[PDB]
Amino acid sequence: MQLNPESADLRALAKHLYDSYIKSFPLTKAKARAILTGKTSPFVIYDMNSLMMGEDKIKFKEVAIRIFQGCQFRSVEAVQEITEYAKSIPGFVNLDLNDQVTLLKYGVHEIIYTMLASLMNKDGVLISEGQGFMTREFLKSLRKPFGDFMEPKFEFAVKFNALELDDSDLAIFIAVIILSGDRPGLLNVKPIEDIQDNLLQALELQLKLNHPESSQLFAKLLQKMTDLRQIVTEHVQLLQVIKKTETDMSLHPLLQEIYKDLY
Ligand SMILES: CN(CCOc1ccc(C[C@@H]2SC(=O)NC2=O)cc1)c1ccccn1
Repeated sequence: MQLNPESADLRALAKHLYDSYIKSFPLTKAKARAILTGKTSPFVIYDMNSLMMGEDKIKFKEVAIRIFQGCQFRSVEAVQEITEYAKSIPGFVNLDLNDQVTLLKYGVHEIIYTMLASLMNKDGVLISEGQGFMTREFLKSLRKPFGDFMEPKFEFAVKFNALELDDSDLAIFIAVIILSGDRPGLLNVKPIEDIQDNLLQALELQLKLNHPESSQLFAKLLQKMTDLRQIVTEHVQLLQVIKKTETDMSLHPLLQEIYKDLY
């Protein structure tokens, strides 16, 4: 490894993505872990009683449905943030507009679960920008099939968080996921692939500098890119079950359009 014009540009790219990341996302991993460890306080929701008291304290029908709808609305909101961030990725807006919409379409959920890991520990998940904390066991206490909803996410998060990536690692990682040339229905694959190769170089450089304690981190991360897709995959199958069983759930129409091409 050498300090040359190429690597200097890669460092500039990483710094740029990090700045955009900080501006695009309200709650960083750095601020999130501090809260999760008290170094800073959220209303903890751990049972039905604290759930009701909490809906009345934190500034945000049947309980399971309310919660599930809360996740949908948070999700739609996140799509907005992810989109704003994607536009700051060098080259992204110069792509054919349809490919931009396609990339985001097949990428937002992978990123959503990536970033949700930052807000999780083994006990639960931060909600409403850190105003609240909903416990893992409370989510499992929700009636079938909603009690199985979040558990794959927690399991992924616990493994992912062991990698101990920080926000400047995640800033590049999320860009790499977005610029996947293998999404269905892309018009111009090569320019997309060119940008990702560049992002992947920046990412490898970043991990080497930022994590001197591990030479396996880059390969472990590329492996996680696949776990993510499986989680989306597994999540849509569970969505069909919710449909072919319970008619009292109205799925947000924006998400509907995304899930159309995910079946
Ligand atoms: C558990 N939390 C935190 C958010 O946790 C999430 C879990 C899953 C998603 C994916 C959504 S849900 C769906 O089916 N399709 C999507 O895009 C998005 C967020 C909340 C948040 C608000 C109210 C109640 N609880």
